[PDB]
Amino acid sequence: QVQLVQSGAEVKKPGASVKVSCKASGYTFTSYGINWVRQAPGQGLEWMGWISVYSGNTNYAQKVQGRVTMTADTSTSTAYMDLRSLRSDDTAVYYCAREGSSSSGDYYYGMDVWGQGTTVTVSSASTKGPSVFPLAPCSTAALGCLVKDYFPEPVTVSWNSGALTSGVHTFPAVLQSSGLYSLSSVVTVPSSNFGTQTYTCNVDHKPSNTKVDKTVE
Amino acid sequence: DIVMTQTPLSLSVTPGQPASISCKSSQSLLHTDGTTYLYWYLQKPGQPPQLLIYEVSNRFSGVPDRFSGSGSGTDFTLKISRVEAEDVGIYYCMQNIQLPWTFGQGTKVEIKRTVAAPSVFIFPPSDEQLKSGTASVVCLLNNFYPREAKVQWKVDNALQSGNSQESVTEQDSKDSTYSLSSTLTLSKADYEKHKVYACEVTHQGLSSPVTKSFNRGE
Amino acid sequence: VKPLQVEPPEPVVAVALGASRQLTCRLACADRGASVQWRGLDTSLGAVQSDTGRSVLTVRNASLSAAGTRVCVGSCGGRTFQHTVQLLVYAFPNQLTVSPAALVPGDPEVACTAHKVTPVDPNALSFSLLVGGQELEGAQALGPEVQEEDVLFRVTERWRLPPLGTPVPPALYCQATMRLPGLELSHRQAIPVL
Repeated sequence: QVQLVQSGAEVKKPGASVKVSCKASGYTFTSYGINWVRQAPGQGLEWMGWISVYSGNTNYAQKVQGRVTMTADTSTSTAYMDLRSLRSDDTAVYYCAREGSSSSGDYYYGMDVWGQGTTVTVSSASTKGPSVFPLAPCSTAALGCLVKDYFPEPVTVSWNSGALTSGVHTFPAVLQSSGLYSLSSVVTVPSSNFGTQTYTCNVDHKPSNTKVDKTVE
Repeated sequence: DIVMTQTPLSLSVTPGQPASISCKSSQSLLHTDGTTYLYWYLQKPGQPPQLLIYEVSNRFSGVPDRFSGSGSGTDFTLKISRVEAEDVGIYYCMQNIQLPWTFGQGTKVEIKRTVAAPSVFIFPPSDEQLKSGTASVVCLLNNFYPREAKVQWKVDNALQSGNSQESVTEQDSKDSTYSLSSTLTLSKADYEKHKVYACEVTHQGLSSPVTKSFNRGE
Repeated sequence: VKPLQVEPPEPVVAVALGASRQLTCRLACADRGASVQWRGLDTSLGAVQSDTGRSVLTVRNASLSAAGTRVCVGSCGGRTFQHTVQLLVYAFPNQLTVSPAALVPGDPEVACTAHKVTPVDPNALSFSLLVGGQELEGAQALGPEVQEEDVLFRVTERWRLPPLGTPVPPALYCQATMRLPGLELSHRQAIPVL
């Protein structure tokens, strides 16, 4: 199965530089080019640049021209995007995709196989684990956990070690003006149940190696 | 740069009903070699982009025949004879004829269901957090449709502004509803100045706005 | 028509052992600096020269080692095209033996062997017993037998003979047919009826 595996999420300060890798398998690396396309948060897709694996030729978009270098290593089937002079507005998920035709050159498919993407968070904030607070009221009741002041993304939340999935809503994190993130996870249950059954949120923030279980009463 | 304009940018589709998306380029996408380089991509919630249609009308492997691409020159259309829950996400057109490649803004596809009013809940700050010198109040609008709702924060009857944030879930595939979470944040000091904290919700499903509140220190 | 074109264009191409096949890749692109590249995916590439045709790959003194898949790649305007061709190298000399060498009334069977050949798969390698050009009716094949003598093969087809009647045909003809993509060869060996 044709696959592109990209390197992990990165945090860099404004003015720094970042190098994202894209490791190819399941096909002939040199028969296809590699595009890089990014997506700033809650935004559309935008083409960033192109590396022709077999020739070494490139093309860059205006937004990165002059501070980016994309290359391909035929010894390890890996392509790289190297973006320097980072801006806050460079904050985005960066995708690599193979680009090419059918085996006979018959049809141009475009970008038919994509990497999983790499989150590049350009921020001046420092790594911080989350604070887990109960969300409890003052035949349905709602309860939850507030996962607050963490950096960077992501955290994961489950309830009752995966045994409780019904009615769970884990909302998108929001970026506070402090430069720290905050997230909520709720579950609505029959009211009698809030009080007889056990409800525990399992919060995970790998970047800071933070595991938290919070029982909410 | 070739400009790609999609219309509309939001579609609400009844299960079973057809959907149509227009994509117009500022210039023709037909090349001297005879190929028209217009492509459709779909990005589903939380997932990487995927190829949907190549060269105007060829469906990529695994794409149902209920998706059909057509067009020529500068005007193109993607039709979906039926929209299943799995089809919801953001659809992009893109020209591949002249660098730099450019995409449309992306058209968001969602399932259209019967209007459903939100269940509203409010949560006081925890004692634990207050020791920390900050107070967050959370208001939950649970399982409503459509996603357009308004959450207004009131502290002692005064509308709040600039100290609240919210986020909305992805559309539930089963009931086609949304949930929304809004957080009001005050320093422990400001929190302690006022008694009544209320969240005011306005929704198509509510005959009149719904308020949930508590008194600090009850 | 797409920019990258190869001649011959077929996705798989055949060549005789010890023989040669030349493949031409060209790219119709308006910008200079445009280039293509042959590559050996499964096997050693072969000899490429950049002037005549456009990019001309030549397999020379083909051995079985030459069989395999190759691709030519080229970008025009940011779009990368490829053309894949698979090469089959076959051995099929005119070395067809028959046993017995001559038929004597009372002989139940005849065998015919194609020598130092490959491939030996029945879809490509087939045998026939013929009389006056036409297959000999009543003849009953016993089933191919594959053996050895790059490592080639000897393949034996045995036939149970039918009653030859009077007048006995002046001779039967054993025939081996080789069919590969773009290839149809045959050798016929005579079988004198005494």
